[PDB]
Amino acid sequence: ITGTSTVGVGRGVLGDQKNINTTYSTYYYLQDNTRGNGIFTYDAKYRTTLPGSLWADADNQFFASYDAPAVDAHYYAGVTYDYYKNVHNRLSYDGNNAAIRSSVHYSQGYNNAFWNGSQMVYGDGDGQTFIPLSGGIDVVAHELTHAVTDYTAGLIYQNESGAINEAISDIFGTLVEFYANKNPDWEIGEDVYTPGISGDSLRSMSDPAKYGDPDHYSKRYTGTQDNGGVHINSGIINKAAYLISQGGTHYGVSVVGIGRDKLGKIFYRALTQYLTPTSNFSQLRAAAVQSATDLYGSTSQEVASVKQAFDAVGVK
Ligand SMILES: CC[C@H](C)CNC(=O)[C@H](CC(C)C)NP(=O)(O)CNC(=O)OCc1ccccc1
Ligand SMILES: [Ca+2]
Ligand SMILES: [Ca+2]
Ligand SMILES: [Ca+2]
Ligand SMILES: [Ca+2]
Ligand SMILES: [Zn+2]
Repeated sequence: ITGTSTVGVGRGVLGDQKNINTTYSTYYYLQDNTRGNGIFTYDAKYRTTLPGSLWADADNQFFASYDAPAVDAHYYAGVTYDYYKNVHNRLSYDGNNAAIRSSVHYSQGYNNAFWNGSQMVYGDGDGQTFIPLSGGIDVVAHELTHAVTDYTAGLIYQNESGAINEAISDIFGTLVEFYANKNPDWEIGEDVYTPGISGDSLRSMSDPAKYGDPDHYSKRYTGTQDNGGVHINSGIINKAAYLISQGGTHYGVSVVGIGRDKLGKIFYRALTQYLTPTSNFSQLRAAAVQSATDLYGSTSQEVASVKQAFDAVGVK
């Protein structure tokens, strides 16, 4: 909407206060004009029609319980935008400052979040498996990263390409979490998963097997559930990424860590220059090796570490 840029204040899902960029025209709207062609957050009002209505508020204060998922979807979309722009020189998900749209309060008791081809969508959870999912910065960045993937590599959402698609979202979700630097970790969704259970998470990148996800190609799922295991086999690539960054010895194979920033550069380049819609795990290894070669040189530690990590997870 046309209006003037304003700064509201509110509380997120976890009870933390933050400032949010809004737009004033009669109401204060969750419309951040400070980034690209805007970040827009919508109320789906417990229904499944999308996007719903652009979030309107009378006083620019967002401290109601109902406001919390909107505050976080809006704010964490901003952090994710900043990560891609500042770290990778990428302007929004399409590289041309496309407007970023999110809807919260999607459906009832909805234990998921997704990119629907055009926008991000967040359930509130059922209060048992999840609380409102936009409360996780890794979750928000995971969703926006699906848009990035769809505009770039275009990895088909099934089987190996789909597991790469998933891992890319977990990797960048995690790198954005580290970028914001509030309780960062290599776990996925810990801030919004299972409020009655401390210390767990939806997935682990550092040890995928702790939740039954494979950490080696020989343990990959080959059935038809979950689009051929896209949220399961992602563990193999998540583990490789974790090893590239942090190092470790895994099934007897030692990997020298090169740090998060270099992991991000290598995978961003692979995603945007080398991967295609049908890339499999072996082709991802080749893409990562070539990306590291471009960035650091064929004889570099970075290239050697990429090879070690994929060796460790059984991907040749
Ligand atoms: C394995 C269970 C979990 C909840 C699956 N969902 C997830 O891992 C994450 C959310 C996490 C980060 C909290 N959501 P996601 O974006 O991967 C859900 N994906 C999914 O809905 O795709 C299916 C889809 C939807 C719309 C258009 C085309 C395809
Ligand atoms: Ca208000
Ligand atoms: Ca965390
Ligand atoms: Ca996390
Ligand atoms: Ca929990
Ligand atoms: Zn996903």
